Amino acid sequence: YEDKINVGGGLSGDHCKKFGGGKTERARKAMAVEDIISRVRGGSSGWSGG
Amino acid sequence: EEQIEAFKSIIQEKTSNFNAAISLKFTPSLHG
Ligand SMILES: *[C@@H]1O[C@H](CO)[C@@H](O)[C@H](O)[C@H]1NC(C)=O
Repeated sequence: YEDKINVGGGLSGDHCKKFGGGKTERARKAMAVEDIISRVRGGSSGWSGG
Repeated sequence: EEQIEAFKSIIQEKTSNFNAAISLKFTPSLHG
């Protein structure tokens, strides 16, 4: 403002923020157990055993 | 079998600006 005495003044501020976050987690587990046992009382020592 | 994976990502930013515009002029010889 000025009146004919002058007084001067001026201000201008600017602020800005930019935040970011990201997370990723992946798990994969597999377990398999297979057992096959055959008891044969056929009567063959070697050939029956095979 | 076992398998696991993990990912993470983070970004941060912060701006700032501060103007200042002030002028003085006076004239009622005298001048300012
Ligand atoms: C100055 O003022 C302008 C307009 O109001 C604004 O966009 C800017 O962020 C300010 N600061 C600067 C240019 O540093």
